[PDB]
Amino acid sequence: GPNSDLDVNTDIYSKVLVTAIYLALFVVGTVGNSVTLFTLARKSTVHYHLGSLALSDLLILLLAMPVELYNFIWVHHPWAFGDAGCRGYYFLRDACTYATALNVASLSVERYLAICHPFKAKTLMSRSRTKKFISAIWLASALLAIPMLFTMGLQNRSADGTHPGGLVCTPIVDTATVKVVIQVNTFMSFLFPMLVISILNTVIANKLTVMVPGRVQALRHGVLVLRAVVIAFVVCWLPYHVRRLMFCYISDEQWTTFLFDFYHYFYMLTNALFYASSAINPILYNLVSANFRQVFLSTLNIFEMLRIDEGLRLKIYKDTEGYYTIGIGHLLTKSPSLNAAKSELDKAIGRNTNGVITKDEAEKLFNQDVDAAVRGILRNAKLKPVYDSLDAVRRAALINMVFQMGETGVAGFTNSLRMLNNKRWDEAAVNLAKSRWYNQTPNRAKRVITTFRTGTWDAYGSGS
Amino acid sequence: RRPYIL
Repeated sequence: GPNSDLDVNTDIYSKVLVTAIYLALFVVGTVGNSVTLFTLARKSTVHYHLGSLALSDLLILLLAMPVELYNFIWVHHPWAFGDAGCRGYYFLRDACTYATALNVASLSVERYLAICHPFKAKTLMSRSRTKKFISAIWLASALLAIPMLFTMGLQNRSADGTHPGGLVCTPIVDTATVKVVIQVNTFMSFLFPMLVISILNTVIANKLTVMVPGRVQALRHGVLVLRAVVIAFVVCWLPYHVRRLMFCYISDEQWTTFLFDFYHYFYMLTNALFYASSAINPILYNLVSANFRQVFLSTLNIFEMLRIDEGLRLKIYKDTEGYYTIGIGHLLTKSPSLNAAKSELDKAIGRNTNGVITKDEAEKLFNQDVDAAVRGILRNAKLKPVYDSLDAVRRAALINMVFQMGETGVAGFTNSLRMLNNKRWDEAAVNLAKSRWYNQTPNRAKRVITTFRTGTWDAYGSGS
Repeated sequence: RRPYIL
């Protein structure tokens, strides 16, 4: 036959398996991302990025999966969508690919700022700049896909010069360009976003762990999700860009019937995983938020520690030393004047409180104070290297001290600090337990000392 | 002989 070599040899099982899979991903991903859009619409800046991500993934399924399933899984030749179809389909495939790539990446950069740079995030961001940001990543996505309009194209590969059943869509340009094009795709669609996602997520994950049983269980799944997101990206997208690079980097000299046959099976695997990304993303990225169980499934360390040690009160009290305090250990003033406090409390939040506040207002204060303590530690020579060397749990204990006594108070524990720095847990504990601190607040200090000497939550059985 | 599909 004149096209007989363009025949792809693959098990009919295999073709029936991948099809069943493909369509399974297709409903779950079309529904999930639709329902996601339906859910997000009826609801700071993450909600738009999640929606942008939802679209980009919905489009991968609707634009890429149908033609691939006809023309790449079953009927390999001929290409039944003409030359412009060939150019339009790889363009649109690539565009959505970049959109998802740039969305996932942006979404991580967005949550990096929210949690590690909340000052900027507040003043130097809004829902205007967000939509300016999102416009840019379809604008850019569409831009980056343009090469595909010129490198792809129809071609008659049949042994005879031209026979209608041997037309194929394929890179119809020299390998010096096609290798270059495919390695820009790989770099911008995978590596750049790999570095971004893998780094920032892990940085966010670590910071979030130190920040954060029932009341904070949401945030602890969020951490696991943050790490899951990276594994998900790698596994679903790495084989896809291997196959695209293998396509162009193996020379016609080295190609063999076996390799030819391998590739087309590898195609079934790689692309099935690729479509998985779009299907799971809506579920993975929306897990952390409340209403997950609800919305999709209808369609069928420092906070805890201080919450215990400082407690929570809504009226003004006098702390251990006798100073007017409110909420989660927020010292209002050292004055003995009960009015002077009320004045400073109204100033604090910005309204005539009369010495009483709401839980939201207490938790807003807390975060400002913890921010303050952590900046305190990171900006201090005597505290940064100690903190840097400690694990998530012991870091929190160091913050408990700074929250209680201040940055320059804790800098006074010159040797107890050195000992923690050098993992001499027992010696630190004994020397810490001989302090004025320990005398004033034995219960709290002993829990904090236990935390330093164990690295566990043994002290905080009362946590909720 | 090599793949034409990408």
